[PDB]
Amino acid sequence: AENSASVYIKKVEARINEEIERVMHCLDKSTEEPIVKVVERELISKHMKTIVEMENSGLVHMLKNGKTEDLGCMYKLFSRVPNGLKTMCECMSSYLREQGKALVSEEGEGKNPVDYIQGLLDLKSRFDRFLLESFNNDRLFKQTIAGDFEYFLNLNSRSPEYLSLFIDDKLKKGVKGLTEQEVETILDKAMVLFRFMQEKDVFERYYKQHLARRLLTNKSVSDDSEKNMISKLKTECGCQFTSKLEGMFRDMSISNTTMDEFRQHLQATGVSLGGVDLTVRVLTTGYWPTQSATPKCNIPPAPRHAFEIFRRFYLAKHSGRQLTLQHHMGSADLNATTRKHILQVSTFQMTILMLFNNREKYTFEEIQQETDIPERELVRALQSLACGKPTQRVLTKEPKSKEIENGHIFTVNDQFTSKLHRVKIQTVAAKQGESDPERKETRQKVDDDRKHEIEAAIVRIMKSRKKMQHNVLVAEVTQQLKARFLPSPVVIKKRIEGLIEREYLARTPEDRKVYTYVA
Amino acid sequence: KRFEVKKWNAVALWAWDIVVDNCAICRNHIMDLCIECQANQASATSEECTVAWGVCNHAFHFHCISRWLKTRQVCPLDNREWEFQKYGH
Ligand SMILES: [Zn+2]
Ligand SMILES: [Zn+2]
Ligand SMILES: [Zn+2]
Repeated sequence: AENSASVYIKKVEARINEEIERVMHCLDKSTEEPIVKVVERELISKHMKTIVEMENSGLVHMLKNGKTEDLGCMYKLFSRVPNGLKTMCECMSSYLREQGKALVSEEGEGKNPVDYIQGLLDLKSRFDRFLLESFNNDRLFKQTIAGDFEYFLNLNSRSPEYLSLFIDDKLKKGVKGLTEQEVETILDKAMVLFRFMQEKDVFERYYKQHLARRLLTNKSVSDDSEKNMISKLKTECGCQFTSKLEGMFRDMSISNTTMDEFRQHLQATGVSLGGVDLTVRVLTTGYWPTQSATPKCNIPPAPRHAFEIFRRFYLAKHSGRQLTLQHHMGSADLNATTRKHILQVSTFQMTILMLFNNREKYTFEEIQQETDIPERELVRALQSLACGKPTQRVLTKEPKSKEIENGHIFTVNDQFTSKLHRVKIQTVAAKQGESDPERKETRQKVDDDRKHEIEAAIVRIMKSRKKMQHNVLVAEVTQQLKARFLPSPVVIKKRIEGLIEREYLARTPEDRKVYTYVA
Repeated sequence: KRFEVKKWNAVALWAWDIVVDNCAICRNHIMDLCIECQANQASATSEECTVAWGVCNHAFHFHCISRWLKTRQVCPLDNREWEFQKYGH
């Protein structure tokens, strides 16, 4: 009552020290077991409940401000009395839950995922530093913090997505932390944070999407850190999806071999003035998520000739396969022309600009009637070229408005603000919005991925194992997928009974006594 | 002209022998069920039969290729070992 949790610990430590000194110097030889036991049971066992939680700089406040000496002395004092570390870790976990809920709060739009992941990593590093400095690497504290992280991190389904965005931001360019030591430390911290994370399927899917985004754009991002990333993934994930990652890296390798060989062949042929500079790439459908490779749209004449030459070469010297045309990938360099400044089009504005070159003074009807254009990508490209543009506009209009009309004429502005000859319009890859349609479609995709993965596991494992009666093998199949994602009991229960319609371990429900151990 | 394209950085996609008109295993189609499914609704619960894609870019029904995993699995359209790289067309 006369003090608080700040100076009371030093006073009680001094009291214990003087009591033990007196008992060892002024009394008999041993004289200490019952004395120290009863002293502890009176002081610590009574002050433990109230001095760490009530108020006025107890345990939570002395940890929030970052008092290392207070934490160290509390750990060294409460370690003598049993059930002290238990409530210490309980209060620490309660504070961790409160901080996480204050940090993982979803109510409110306009949060930066990279900043959120950076703050979470900073909190984790601060707690680890406090543990190392005060708790002397106690196993109980580490277990409690690991459990607390597992408990509060999986509140929102977008946490692995935000981690993937953060790692993409750190990997795209090492502007912050030019040297390699801090990069290595931050990567180690990131993988440590990912260690206490569930739902690895969405994490891998978004990491692969980020790989596709960063490898199908301007190259020479790091050129060395990919090996470090794959090495860390091997030591963290294993050999489940890392092999496919290096496989799509080999796909990139095959692609660049194709670029150089096609350049050589175009030099050999050199028929039309459409292949001045070709940077074509060749990828496989299985590795990269290019299943939506059918935007059927018109191509500008020089790109038309280039694509025709490439297709003829690929059908002549690479027989046995056919190519598919698409527009939702790649880029281009448009040489405009007082100086000759070269623009940049990401294969979205090429058709509209080519139509403008053929005839100016067009509108929405002109670019929607004689071009065979899709719906959503048309709107996105039109908005990128016209709406929300800074003072470097390359496609202006007379009806200045936010919403898109039908009868609006398109013009072009000089905009000499570009100080170089290579000016690009990077309207794509804007602030991470993660809209509802894309989130829903990727959630459906990952749900189907899990639904096929569980079937693959059950047909790969149960062929060499025993049979189940009611719920025997489901425990094993969930344990094998414990480190992957949630067991989802209802989903697996509904899916295991769908294979009974045909052969290959039909798993008859009525005849569940024995299962068909055949093929 | 006012705007002339200098460089183009397209990406080309390709497949080995998917045969959209026919599953090389079942010879019905790349879509529209398989030999062991027949009726589309029956008792299917959203028709779990999907299209399986391997590292060898060959496409069959997931049911078509699941029956071949028991015996030799060498992707009989080539010598590559069959994998599971994509589900759904
Ligand atoms: Zn088939
Ligand atoms: Zn089927
Ligand atoms: Zn094959």
